[PDB]
Amino acid sequence: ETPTRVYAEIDLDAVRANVRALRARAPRSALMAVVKSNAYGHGAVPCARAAQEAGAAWLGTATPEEALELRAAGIQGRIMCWLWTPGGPWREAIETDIDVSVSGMWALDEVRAAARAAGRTARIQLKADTGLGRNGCQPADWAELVGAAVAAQAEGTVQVTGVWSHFACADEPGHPSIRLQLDAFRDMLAYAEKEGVDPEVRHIANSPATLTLPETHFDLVRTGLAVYGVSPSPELGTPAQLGLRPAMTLRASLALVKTVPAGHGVSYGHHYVTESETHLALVPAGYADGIPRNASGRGPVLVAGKIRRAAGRIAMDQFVVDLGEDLAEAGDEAVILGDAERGEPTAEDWAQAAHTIAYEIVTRIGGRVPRVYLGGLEHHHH
Amino acid sequence: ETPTRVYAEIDLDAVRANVRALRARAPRSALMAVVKSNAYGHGAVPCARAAQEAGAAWLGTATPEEALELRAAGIQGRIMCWLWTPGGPWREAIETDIDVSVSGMWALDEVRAAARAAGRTARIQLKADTGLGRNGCQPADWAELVGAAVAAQAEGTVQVTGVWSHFACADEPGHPSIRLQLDAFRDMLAYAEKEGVDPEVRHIANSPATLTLPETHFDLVRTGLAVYGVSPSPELGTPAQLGLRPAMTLRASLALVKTVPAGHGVSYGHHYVTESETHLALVPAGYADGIPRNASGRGPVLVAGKIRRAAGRIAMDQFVVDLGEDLAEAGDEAVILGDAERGEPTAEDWAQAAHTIAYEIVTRIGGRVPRVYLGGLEHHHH
Ligand SMILES: *Cc1c(COP(=O)(O)O)cnc(C)c1O
Ligand SMILES: *Cc1c(COP(=O)(O)O)cnc(C)c1O
Repeated sequence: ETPTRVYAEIDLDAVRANVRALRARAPRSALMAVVKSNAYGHGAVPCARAAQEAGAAWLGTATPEEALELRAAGIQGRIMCWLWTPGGPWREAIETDIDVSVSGMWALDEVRAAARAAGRTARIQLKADTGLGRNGCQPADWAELVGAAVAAQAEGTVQVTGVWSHFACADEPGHPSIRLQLDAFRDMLAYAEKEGVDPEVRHIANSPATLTLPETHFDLVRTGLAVYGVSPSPELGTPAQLGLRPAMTLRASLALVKTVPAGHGVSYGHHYVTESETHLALVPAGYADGIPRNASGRGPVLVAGKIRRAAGRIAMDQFVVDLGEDLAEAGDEAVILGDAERGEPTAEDWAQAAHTIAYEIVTRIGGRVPRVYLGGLEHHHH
Repeated sequence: ETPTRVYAEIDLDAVRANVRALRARAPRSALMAVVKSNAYGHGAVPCARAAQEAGAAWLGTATPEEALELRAAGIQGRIMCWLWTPGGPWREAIETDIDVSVSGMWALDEVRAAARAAGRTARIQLKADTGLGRNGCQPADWAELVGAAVAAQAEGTVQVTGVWSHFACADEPGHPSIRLQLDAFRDMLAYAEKEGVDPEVRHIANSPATLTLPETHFDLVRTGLAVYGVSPSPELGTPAQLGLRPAMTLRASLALVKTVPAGHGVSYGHHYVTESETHLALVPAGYADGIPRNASGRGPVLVAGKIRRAAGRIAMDQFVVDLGEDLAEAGDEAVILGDAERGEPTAEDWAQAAHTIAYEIVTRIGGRVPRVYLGGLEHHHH
């Protein structure tokens, strides 16, 4: 009933509260909850269901499989996926009524042929590369793509339901690239409208833009991270300041507590040495579980009413902590990350420790780690 | 039938060849194939089956669940797990005939009580903390533990089948700690034997020790990493020099190829800027898939017959590469890691790029990534 090694407790109520907090931030726009990568490590279906119930009108995933998984779980409503490769399940996605993004001619031709076999009109969204340089259509190819799209629409094969883009530095407030991208978007959106595209939705904002630039809202805001109670960056503030509540709490049970003499080496490479006769504790969770190895010696953990730092190298499935004089016993609970409001270490605390960003921390929590759900409605977790 | 985004191809024949290569390294000792953490990211059951067939007499996992999963898949033979927490499935493991490690009195008492309910004798192995400072019994507590064990044996509740330890710096050839640990092991092993313990197996070596110190072989060698064709460290040499063959090859299909002008920013933070009008390619695999974000700008990838470096920041599910003048098209295959013998980038190549160790690279490949099996016997993959 309760994992005895390490587990992730997901508060579905924090999720519902967050999308409401976020919906109030962009009152004029609709909210798309991005649940890609297993809902950033929190569990795709349960979180998708919870977000929807709290007001999310759109669901967004990266791959078709992720979107199809949502459908197979009986989730209804608008869903969109944008990461496609030649040969993907165009037919299956069209038949399940999922909005697919198009960034190249190759994509448009595969969806057109698939809409035929399916015998239905595919809802496509044109992505413009306004400067990120990742996916999307470059300005110099936009004209051609927009034309091919309105033509495919005429043939009744597809129907352009949206025009969108994505920011590269929205998490860095006041970055010059932000404005440059927004203008490029406006100008590219305009050209599409004049040439014949009448989209249902116009969107470009992610979590950081949604929280900072209301001029980026438009018809839809694509919020991923903020929905799970984690702030895109310390620059924007803490989840507390943003009015967000962390949904994930990673817990582990101590596997051992013992006394060691001064001068004793701890873990691989012996990068840590006891300063005196002290009590060492073994946390049974390592990098294969999602604890970044790069956080060796820095990672914060709450054990015996005090924050402890990872003693030495973090291993594949465990790492040790120095309890100093304090005492604890095997089976005692240790909190690796949770709510700063409860005096626990947080996702950002670990991002700093591992020299990375909070995004990677929560998302990289291993499948080996069981998830336990609280809050939301009973049928949300299944 | 074939993943169109990103997938891991596991050569089961490389696995069989490796355990044979390794068995020849320690002719006098028995080989335990460590398949913990989903066989270091290669797939626990298929790899466990293959290794066994090639000569592995023992199977080793960290958690009871991992070991129980092996049993539930019909795998027969000796299995051992060492990472336990109070409340674990002692009974279930005893009933499935799995050797459990004991490092504290608390563990001994839980197994004794469980052997009663089970109505059988539990095969336990005493772990000595010879200097690693992780799990195991500290020298100052050894006497007491050994006594409690021989007493529990008398009561017919348990049966000490082994005495073992683990190295902290065996991957660093000529490290002083290695010898110090080996001597501590010999002396601790002796005391156990005199006091009444007659073990089936005596072991302390991991992959690096097995390949370097034949005096650490004893009755059993616990080889994990080397079994998958990856070398514990560049110091020990390359898989080629060690006579090992890499079992994993990570492949991805290009999702887009487009032309961008000079001075264009690429990915989040705009940490990369095109030097000239060039061709950018989008690799649909990111850190949520196991591509370390810390390898941003350094990660090697084979595309269009040439090694390319990750252009800018690596995202959650994708990253871009600069093809310069070369040309490729969506759907073209890119190799992220494979066999250095085939001119492909390797696990170590990525460890360097991400400032980590090859161990973390293969093990952290996401569950989102499908595994495809080749070689071995047809029933191996199921
Ligand atoms: C992941 C993603 C989002 C959501 O970003 P957050 O910063 O997590 O809110 C939005 N749009 C696209 C294209 C994405 O890939
Ligand atoms: C993982 C592990 C091994 C195997 O180590 P490799 O270096 O991968 O061969 C051996 N013993 C213990 C206790 C382990 O945890």
